[PDB]
Amino acid sequence: PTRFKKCRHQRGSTFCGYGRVGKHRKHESGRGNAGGMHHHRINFDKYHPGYFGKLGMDHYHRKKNPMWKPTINLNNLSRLIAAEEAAKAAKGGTLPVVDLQSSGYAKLLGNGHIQVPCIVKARYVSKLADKKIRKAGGAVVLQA
Amino acid sequence: PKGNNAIPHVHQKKHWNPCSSQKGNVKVFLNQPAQKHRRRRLRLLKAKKVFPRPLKALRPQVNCPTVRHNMKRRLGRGFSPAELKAAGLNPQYAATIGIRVDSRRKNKSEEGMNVNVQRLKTYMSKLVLFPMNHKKVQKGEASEEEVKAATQDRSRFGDAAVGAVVYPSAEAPRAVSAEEKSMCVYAFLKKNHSAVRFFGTRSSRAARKEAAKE
RNA sequence: CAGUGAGCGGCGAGCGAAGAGGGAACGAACUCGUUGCCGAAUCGGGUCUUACAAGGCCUUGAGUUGUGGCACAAAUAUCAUUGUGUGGUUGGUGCAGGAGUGGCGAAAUUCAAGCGAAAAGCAAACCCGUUGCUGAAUACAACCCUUCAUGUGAGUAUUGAGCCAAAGAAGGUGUUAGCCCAUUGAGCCAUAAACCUGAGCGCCUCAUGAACUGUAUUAAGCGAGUAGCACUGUUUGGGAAUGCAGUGUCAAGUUGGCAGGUAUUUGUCUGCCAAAGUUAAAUACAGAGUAGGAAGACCGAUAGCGAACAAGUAGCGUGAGCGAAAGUUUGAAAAGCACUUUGGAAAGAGAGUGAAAUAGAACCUGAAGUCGUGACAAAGACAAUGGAAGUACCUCCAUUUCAAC
RNA sequence: UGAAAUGAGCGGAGUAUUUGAGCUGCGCACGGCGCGCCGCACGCACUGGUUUCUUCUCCGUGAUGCUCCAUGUUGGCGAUGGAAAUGGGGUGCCCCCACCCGUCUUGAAACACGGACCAAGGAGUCAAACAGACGCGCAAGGGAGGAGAUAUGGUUGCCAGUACUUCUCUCGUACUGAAAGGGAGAUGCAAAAUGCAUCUGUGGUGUGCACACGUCAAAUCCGUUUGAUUUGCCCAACACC
RNA sequence: UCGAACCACCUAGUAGCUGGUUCACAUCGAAGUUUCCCUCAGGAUAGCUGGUGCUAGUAGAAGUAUUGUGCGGUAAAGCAA
RNA sequence: UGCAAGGCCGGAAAGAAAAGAAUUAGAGGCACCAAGUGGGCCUUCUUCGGUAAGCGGAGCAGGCGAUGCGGAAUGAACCGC
RNA sequence: UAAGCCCAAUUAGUGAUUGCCCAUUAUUCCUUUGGUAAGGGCGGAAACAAAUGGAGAAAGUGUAGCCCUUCCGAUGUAGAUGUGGCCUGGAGGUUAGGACGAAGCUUAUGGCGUGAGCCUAAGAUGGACCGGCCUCUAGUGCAGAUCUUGGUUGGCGUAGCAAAGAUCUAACGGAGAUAUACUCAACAUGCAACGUUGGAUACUGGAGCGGGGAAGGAUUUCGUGCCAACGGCACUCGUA
RNA sequence: GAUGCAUCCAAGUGGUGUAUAUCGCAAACUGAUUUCUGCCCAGUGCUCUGAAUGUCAACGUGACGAGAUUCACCGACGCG
RNA sequence: UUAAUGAGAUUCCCUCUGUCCCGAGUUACUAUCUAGCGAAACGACAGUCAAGGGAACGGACUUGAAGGGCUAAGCGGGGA
RNA sequence: CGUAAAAGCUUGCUUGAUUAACGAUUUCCAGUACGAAUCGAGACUGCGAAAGCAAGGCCAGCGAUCCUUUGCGAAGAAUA
RNA sequence: CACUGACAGGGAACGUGAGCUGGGUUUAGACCGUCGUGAGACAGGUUGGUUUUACCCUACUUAGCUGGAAAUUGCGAGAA
RNA sequence: AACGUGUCGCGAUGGAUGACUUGGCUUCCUAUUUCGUUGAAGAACGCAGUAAAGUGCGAUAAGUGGUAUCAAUUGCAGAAUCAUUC
Ligand SMILES: NC[C@@H]1O[C@H](O[C@H]2[C@@H](O)[C@H](O[C@@H]3[C@@H](O)[C@H](N)C[C@H](N)[C@H]3O[C@H]3O[C@H](CO)[C@@H](O)[C@H](O)[C@H]3N)O[C@@H]2CO)[C@H](N)[C@@H](O)[C@@H]1O
Ligand SMILES: [K+]
Ligand SMILES: [K+]
Ligand SMILES: [K+]
Ligand SMILES: [K+]
Ligand SMILES: [K+]
Ligand SMILES: [K+]
Ligand SMILES: [K+]
Ligand SMILES: [K+]
Ligand SMILES: [K+]
Ligand SMILES: [K+]
Ligand SMILES: [K+]
Ligand SMILES: [K+]
Ligand SMILES: [K+]
Ligand SMILES: [K+]
Ligand SMILES: [K+]
Ligand SMILES: [K+]
Ligand SMILES: [K+]
Ligand SMILES: [Mg+2]
Ligand SMILES: [Mg+2]
Ligand SMILES: [Mg+2]
Ligand SMILES: [Mg+2]
Ligand SMILES: [Mg+2]
Ligand SMILES: [Mg+2]
Ligand SMILES: [Mg+2]
Ligand SMILES: [Mg+2]
Ligand SMILES: [Mg+2]
Ligand SMILES: [Mg+2]
Ligand SMILES: [Mg+2]
Ligand SMILES: [Mg+2]
Ligand SMILES: [Mg+2]
Ligand SMILES: [Mg+2]
Ligand SMILES: [Mg+2]
Ligand SMILES: [Mg+2]
Ligand SMILES: [Mg+2]
Ligand SMILES: [Mg+2]
Ligand SMILES: [Mg+2]
Ligand SMILES: [Mg+2]
Ligand SMILES: [Mg+2]
Ligand SMILES: [Mg+2]
Ligand SMILES: [Mg+2]
Ligand SMILES: [Mg+2]
Ligand SMILES: [Mg+2]
Ligand SMILES: [Mg+2]
Ligand SMILES: [Mg+2]
Ligand SMILES: [Mg+2]
Ligand SMILES: [Mg+2]
Ligand SMILES: [Mg+2]
Ligand SMILES: [Mg+2]
Ligand SMILES: [Mg+2]
Ligand SMILES: [Mg+2]
Ligand SMILES: [Mg+2]
Ligand SMILES: [Mg+2]
Ligand SMILES: [Mg+2]
Ligand SMILES: [Mg+2]
Ligand SMILES: [Mg+2]
Ligand SMILES: [Mg+2]
Ligand SMILES: [Mg+2]
Ligand SMILES: [Mg+2]
Ligand SMILES: [Mg+2]
Ligand SMILES: [Mg+2]
Ligand SMILES: [Mg+2]
Ligand SMILES: [Mg+2]
Ligand SMILES: [Mg+2]
Ligand SMILES: [Mg+2]
Ligand SMILES: [Mg+2]
Ligand SMILES: [Mg+2]
Ligand SMILES: [Mg+2]
Ligand SMILES: [Mg+2]
Ligand SMILES: [Mg+2]
Ligand SMILES: [Mg+2]
Ligand SMILES: [Mg+2]
Ligand SMILES: [Mg+2]
Ligand SMILES: [Mg+2]
Ligand SMILES: [Mg+2]
Ligand SMILES: [Mg+2]
Ligand SMILES: [Mg+2]
Ligand SMILES: [Mg+2]
Ligand SMILES: [Mg+2]
Ligand SMILES: [Mg+2]
Ligand SMILES: [Mg+2]
Ligand SMILES: [Mg+2]
Ligand SMILES: [Mg+2]
Ligand SMILES: [Mg+2]
Ligand SMILES: [Mg+2]
Ligand SMILES: [Mg+2]
Ligand SMILES: [Mg+2]
Ligand SMILES: [Mg+2]
Ligand SMILES: [Mg+2]
Ligand SMILES: [Mg+2]
Ligand SMILES: [Mg+2]
Ligand SMILES: [Mg+2]
Ligand SMILES: [Mg+2]
Ligand SMILES: [Mg+2]
Ligand SMILES: [Mg+2]
Ligand SMILES: [Mg+2]
Ligand SMILES: [Mg+2]
Ligand SMILES: [Mg+2]
Ligand SMILES: [Mg+2]
Ligand SMILES: [Mg+2]
Ligand code: NA
Ligand code: NA
Ligand code: NA
Ligand code: NA
Ligand code: NA
Ligand code: NA
Ligand code: NA
Ligand code: NA
Ligand code: NA
Ligand code: NA
Ligand code: NA
Ligand code: NA
Ligand code: NA
Repeated sequence: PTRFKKCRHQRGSTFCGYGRVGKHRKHESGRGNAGGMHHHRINFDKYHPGYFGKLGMDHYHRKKNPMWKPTINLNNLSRLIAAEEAAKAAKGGTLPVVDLQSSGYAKLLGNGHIQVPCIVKARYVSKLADKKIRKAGGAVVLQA
Repeated sequence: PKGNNAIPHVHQKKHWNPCSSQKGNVKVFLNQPAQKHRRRRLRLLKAKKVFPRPLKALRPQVNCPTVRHNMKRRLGRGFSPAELKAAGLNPQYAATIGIRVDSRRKNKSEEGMNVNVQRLKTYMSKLVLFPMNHKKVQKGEASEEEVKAATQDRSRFGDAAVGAVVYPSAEAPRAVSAEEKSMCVYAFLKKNHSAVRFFGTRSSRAARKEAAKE
């Protein structure tokens, strides 16, 4: 709202907080990001290192759908299991089946301690995740 | 001063703003509620005009492409002639009874065709075909009682007769088998990935070794 | 998707898309050339049929340097023969209903109280109240006191009593109106054609589908100075070149061609089949029009369009062009000041109208600044103004007090 | 003007009380002489003694009042008047103060610039990207958007609103490498080129709110509460690994 | 109107430069210096300042002394070193 | 058994005596978001160039700028405050 | 015989160690305001009608601040921030006013607030709308930009209205006169300026203030009427 | 000496000097007459009916290679 | 170099004169006064000086010296 | 400035003027780069009988992005 | 050069341009020399080249009217 | 004295302010909605009893015809009918 702005407070202050000496001129520094290497170099270097230059190979016509690969860790697997299935899930017995790609995940990573053992249908899995889930009593089944 | 801020890339350097000297280049949505009401009003009017035919013609079920969406299902453009022939419908006649026909879509798997054939079979069983002459009914055409009893689908996707798109059922809970207990999933997956990834270099190395033998 | 861990860029400033996904729309598809089989079966022009008929008859007029028919993946002959049908988009002919358009069409007080002062109030949630109580306006009118005068426009206000509401809708009417007017609803009436309705319903005519059985089939082709390629130029995020243009050069189709975002020669794979054409909706209307509607947390006559008004006008410029100011807003009604008197006239002084004339005429309200006038305050020359303290005089200001207070 | 008069001052009670000054006892300090002798202005302890002079001495009222306001005497003026007072307003005059505003500038009263009067108008706005502070919702999840659906397939209008829906999209829960591609718990036992076992758990150490054991000091209206501190756990944080 | 006419439009062209910039009180309160810049009438950047706070309110306090322990080559003095 | 280092378990602590033997209007640290300024000028002492200058240029610190008031008759910088 | 210069005193060889005058400084008292503020009270103690002790007491950033006690700071350009801080147009709510007078306008109309401002009074002003409070919102506050538009204004009855020589007279016409309280014969109290006709004087001097045309203008031509405005004085005249 | 020189012009079977034809047309300089107009081609220009000449582009010709690519040769005004 | 020519630049001489010594008198039209008519420029506020300081050249300030008020015609010292 | 059985001179042997896992730090300073420095750790060496001493000539002698260009990723081994 | 008693030096915004004059200096035209490839340059020479406004306030010069000792009032009383 | 100054009351000049709003601006929607050689858009000249502009119209000229409406228009004037249509 306009009534909350400094302009209302500055009615009658003449210079409106811009000073008598410097004044509020049009473009005292140049427009946009001008002078990135001249007269603004310190600002660019200390706050945005890496801004200038080239790095790495080019990938023409990037398509993100082929590269789709969201990940979920072992300690987050309870988010994809219903509460009733998690309660009845015990090591060495009937276990819930988690379908990662229908849940929006492609790879099982395996950080932390798995809370509820389960069977996980995943496209990819890290070696540590596969080891830990089998030790905990679960299993990983590859899917596509 | 400037301080620690993000480097701006606002992309507003063209004559987009209407002013005294520029016609501008802008699009507003102030008519959005009115166009929504008009579109619904047109749909209701269209339903009345084509009564009792369903507002939306029957469409097949297809699998979304790409590895990101291959698990999803949605409606496609039209039924392929192969699906229509399997369902017992001539494609040119099918287009006259509210069935969309797409002669471009291939049928690369039995499961993809079978679901659409079942859709056509369900629609054909529910279809009530009005006679061209209610005095001399021909085979397949409906009786007078069914004609008066006819109602209009009007659903958004035109799927009242056949149902929504069918997704595979979730797997029921089960125990872990002995093979899943002892088998190294990562090693199997990594070996298969390495077979494709290093296919060219492995084949060249084998060929160079064979040339070394000879 | 995406201001993008794409890309383009003195890789600086900056620039910058595409596929997928959720959706809108969608009865969405068709025509030619070519190929094969037919070969004037075609088109104009006369003439007749209720008819410039998608019809018959005729016609060298056009046309064989090829009009037209049948089949080509939504496909699996055509071509008779008989029966069953269909076409309102074949042309005549004539019969309905509807929509649309226009016209017409609703309720209830001008109820009671009359005037400067009760056509006003009080009884402190609610109720008692359908009741009780009543008056600080014996008013005011300009220094005070007499005497004689003069003054209250129209009730959409107030109070009391009611009434209509499927209508409370917001405009008008002399003050603020559901009941004064108009309006606000069902509904009624009348229609060139076109539009919509068992592709509305008949007749003539003209076309035409499927099922009958007999009937001759597999063979061929599918767009060339075009696509590519070289140079140049331009364009693009498109980068050993995204699209295009000029010239040069110019294919393939018996290892066919194009696309698959790092150039080359290869070998696979995937999608598609360029160089002919038509096509409704979803979209635009960023200084347009025609016929109507809805409006607005917008502006309120130096604002809002330049223009609320005889405004693209008056006026200006040789011309291209430039381009204002200005609300007639007196009053409820012209009742727009008769008549007398002075004046050449304009007008003045009287008198009238009106609630108001200081509402008197492009007239509501009538500010600031400036000026005239009467009364008063004073004041040497310190330019004036200003500050702080008193005092002199004034004061239609405020407040307090007036009896042992 | 006594609406809580804390008074050496007010109210009661009694001729006493102990301050100092003089005069002096013992011891010790102190000073002069070279071992204990002399002196001692009068210092310290006995709160020594003498009271010769000089003093007054003791006791006493909580708020059952949370806050504000309200209580004399003598005259003058004021007895309802066009009155008397006090304050305000106006004009003039005295004595003393007092350079013209705005602006740029080290510096303006300036021989620096804009400055005859008045009216009306006249200048940090809207949009997008990001960030921080603060408010609100939800939370390992948050939220759309577009579009549908029907209350509304209704109504001049109110209704361009409100109500409802989304296997989607987006920002996050994971980060790294130019890329190909990989991808993070603890403890125990043990050292296997993916070691085994367990799953109620801050990876460790140092400093660190509250809380829990006690422990001292101050003050209590004796109920406690104001600090400090030992130990334990240490939250958030910070620093070494 | 001429060392580049006139008219309309792009055009509210851009200006580190000049001028302007509309109510009150209250709590605080500067800098003209550092570094980089075709930089020198301008900017970035530290410093100064305000606001928001966070943390266990004397914890890692000091434009000052004292003591201890280091550092120095100016004022003086010297040329008889 | 020495040395270097990181810890553990105990002990002792005028919490810092005495000798002139500190003082404090001493809540220490930690962030976050930003403004104006980046022309200065004057003075006591030090000080460079210049015959010198109300000249130019530095050091330490005060002051004006941004600030009136009381004084030096008058004066941005002097005295007092 | 300083009211000059140097030194030294504070009423003077007497008996003791503050002569006097001026600050926005110091001390102290009252009031305001803000704190890195410090504390206390907030479970209504009891009792109490009028005629004839009272009132309040809110668990609170900020208000007319819940009340009371206490301590400290208070200036300031550029600049920052805060304000139950002020003001304007419009919207959502709520509560009111107005024909017994709304808005607007006027003021030696006072009162309140440190202030922005608010409120009352009077109008011998006006004639139909409009106030307060909470929230929302914006084209929201002017003294000055050689600022924009409109109006006014001192200069000022001032500079001036001076090339082209020059007009005089009578009569008539015209409201434009010969226009008079008393006194008084007329002068000393109606001035000035006109159109026409007749006279007089002069000018243009045929390269003409002569008579006709083009360009340009377009009724200015002619007659009658008419003097408001216009012909920079005047008009009874006129291309008005 | 027209199959031209100068030159307009976005462009054409376009335009001007040119309805012309060296006693003409176009481009410079000097500035009546009189009397004269010296030396310098090194420089910078302009120009030449001078080379079996160095260098300069594209086009062409040949070659290595799977090919892109690359290499060799040829190559005019101009400059030397 | 140059006769003739020139609103071209220069020097001297004769003639001539108010150019001057050195000013005076006269005329028309103004100014001046009146009747009618009637502006602009400009305008912070204003308007007596001396010295002093001061942004180093004051109408405002310090200290002194002047200053009764209002007018007509001139005038060009100041109003940087 | 420092240095005397050297840091100077002579000479004998040498290539510590190489490499150096992004270790830390000084100077400039914003506590950023750049250039010069300091203290290391690892490899391979030189000299010396040995402790040791050297990754240049102590401290001045130098250079971003983009682009160009060069070096390194030897051979063979791995059923992945 | 001449006279004279003498022909002294200075200040007053290097007194004095709304007082004049405009010769010089300092625009645009043009010539010369030197300089420059050139456009052009030269405290070098040359020639030609618009000098605006007062009616305001003070100051000065003259010219008129007219109050006033509590320097307008007090009645506030002072005689050279 | 006079000019001049200040205040108050009343007038003049001057048209701000308020109230008013058949205008503008802006946002939506509806559709057998898109001119012209069958002479358009634009320009010119005319037309009323009275008529400059403007508006309407075109020598049939502030209009003819038809349908609906149902007693006017209006400054003045004129006008058969005072009305199922004529
Ligand atoms: N009286 C001194 C002046 O009064 C002026 O204001 C005065 C006027 O504006 C104002 O208006 C008055 C009014 O009061 C009085 N009661 C009625 C009078 N009609 C009004 O006067 C007004 O109307 C008349 C004509 O009717 C006009 O002539 C007059 O110019 C106009 N001001 O009365 C005010 C007097 O109090 C100015 N505010 C100011 O310059 C100054 O103080
Ligand atoms: K400055
Ligand atoms: K800063
Ligand atoms: K798929
Ligand atoms: K009404
Ligand atoms: K306080
Ligand atoms: K509060
Ligand atoms: K101002
Ligand atoms: K005037
Ligand atoms: K004539
Ligand atoms: K006139
Ligand atoms: K010659
Ligand atoms: K001649
Ligand atoms: K003075
Ligand atoms: K580049
Ligand atoms: K001069
Ligand atoms: K020239
Ligand atoms: K001349
Ligand atoms: Mg300020
Ligand atoms: Mg600011
Ligand atoms: Mg700035
Ligand atoms: Mg600056
Ligand atoms: Mg690279
Ligand atoms: Mg049918
Ligand atoms: Mg994103
Ligand atoms: Mg672009
Ligand atoms: Mg697409
Ligand atoms: Mg054909
Ligand atoms: Mg009645
Ligand atoms: Mg009176
Ligand atoms: Mg083809
Ligand atoms: Mg081609
Ligand atoms: Mg097309
Ligand atoms: Mg609406
Ligand atoms: Mg107006
Ligand atoms: Mg307008
Ligand atoms: Mg306008
Ligand atoms: Mg009136
Ligand atoms: Mg008097
Ligand atoms: Mg006074
Ligand atoms: Mg006593
Ligand atoms: Mg009292
Ligand atoms: Mg200066
Ligand atoms: Mg400054
Ligand atoms: Mg100033
Ligand atoms: Mg000066
Ligand atoms: Mg200045
Ligand atoms: Mg200036
Ligand atoms: Mg930031
Ligand atoms: Mg993250
Ligand atoms: Mg602008
Ligand atoms: Mg600059
Ligand atoms: Mg400024
Ligand atoms: Mg302060
Ligand atoms: Mg400046
Ligand atoms: Mg010395
Ligand atoms: Mg010495
Ligand atoms: Mg010596
Ligand atoms: Mg000690
Ligand atoms: Mg002083
Ligand atoms: Mg004495
Ligand atoms: Mg302050
Ligand atoms: Mg507004
Ligand atoms: Mg007044
Ligand atoms: Mg504004
Ligand atoms: Mg104003
Ligand atoms: Mg005159
Ligand atoms: Mg004259
Ligand atoms: Mg004359
Ligand atoms: Mg003249
Ligand atoms: Mg007479
Ligand atoms: Mg006369
Ligand atoms: Mg003559
Ligand atoms: Mg003539
Ligand atoms: Mg005439
Ligand atoms: Mg005249
Ligand atoms: Mg020549
Ligand atoms: Mg010659
Ligand atoms: Mg000449
Ligand atoms: Mg001036
Ligand atoms: Mg002076
Ligand atoms: Mg002055
Ligand atoms: Mg002067
Ligand atoms: Mg040695
Ligand atoms: Mg490092
Ligand atoms: Mg070196
Ligand atoms: Mg060196
Ligand atoms: Mg070195
Ligand atoms: Mg001098
Ligand atoms: Mg001079
Ligand atoms: Mg001059
Ligand atoms: Mg002068
Ligand atoms: Mg001259
Ligand atoms: Mg000259
Ligand atoms: Mg010169
Ligand atoms: Mg007197
Ligand atoms: Mg007297
Ligand atoms: Mg007309
Ligand atoms: Mg005709
Ligand atoms: Mg009729
Ligand atoms: Na800065
Ligand atoms: Na309704
Ligand atoms: Na006025
Ligand atoms: Na007056
Ligand atoms: Na001084
Ligand atoms: Na004070
Ligand atoms: Na205080
Ligand atoms: Na010649
Ligand atoms: Na030569
Ligand atoms: Na030559
Ligand atoms: Na001076
Ligand atoms: Na080493
Ligand atoms: Na380099």
